[PDB]
Order: sequence, then structure tokens, then C-alpha cells
Amino acid sequence: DKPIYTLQYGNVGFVVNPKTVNQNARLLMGYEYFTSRTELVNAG
Amino acid sequence: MALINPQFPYAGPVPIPGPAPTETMPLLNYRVEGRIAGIQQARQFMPFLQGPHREVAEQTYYAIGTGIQMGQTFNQPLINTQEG
Repeated sequence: DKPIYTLQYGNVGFVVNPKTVNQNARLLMGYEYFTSRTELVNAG
Repeated sequence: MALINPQFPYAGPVPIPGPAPTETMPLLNYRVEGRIAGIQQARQFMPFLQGPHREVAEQTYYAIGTGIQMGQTFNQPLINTQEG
């Protein structure tokens, strides 16, 4: 309903506070987003 | 009459390698003078006749005469003496 959209890098983040961390632990993120083309399609 | 794709347009043709430009140009082929050879005969011994033919045959005639006409010895009738 309201997409995350900043203008400066890292101006919104995703936070996890873990309670127990084992060895070789990692956090696999997956994003879906809209990116834009500069120079719009210009009707031809 | 193609429709222009506005999302993926393309430009005009770019230069490509070419086919050695003189090898697409021909020579203009140079005719010498010629002659229908020999002295022609005036007539030919044709295998068919050159005139008309007739579909049907018509009977022809020629006149003949008869001969010297002679006299005759007739059998002569009887005299009409009121019996006839």
C-alpha cells in the first residue's frame, strides 16, 4: 500500500535482533521492487 | 506499414562489409558486325503444291452429234369409211 522509497542510501533499513546465533549463521534477504528507466518511452 | 515499438525502438541501418564495388558493375558487351551468310537461292522445290484444291469432283460433258437421219416405212392406217 505504501512502498519503501528513499532518496539517500540506507535511509530505511530492515532490522533483526537475534537471541541465539550459531556458527556460520547468515540472513538471506529477498526483495521485490519497482525500478525506473531514465528517458521515458516518449511515444516512439 | 509497421508500428513503431516505443519501448524497444531501433535506428536506421549501420554500415556493413561490402561486395567489392567494381564487381557489381558490368561491362557493356561490345557487339561486332554480322552477316546472314551465303547467297540465297530464289526458289525452293516445295514438297506440297501452293495452289487450291477441290473438295468434290464434278462431271464434265462434251457434245456429240447423232448421224444422218433417214426415212422410214410406216405401217399405214386404214381409210375412215365410217368404221373407226
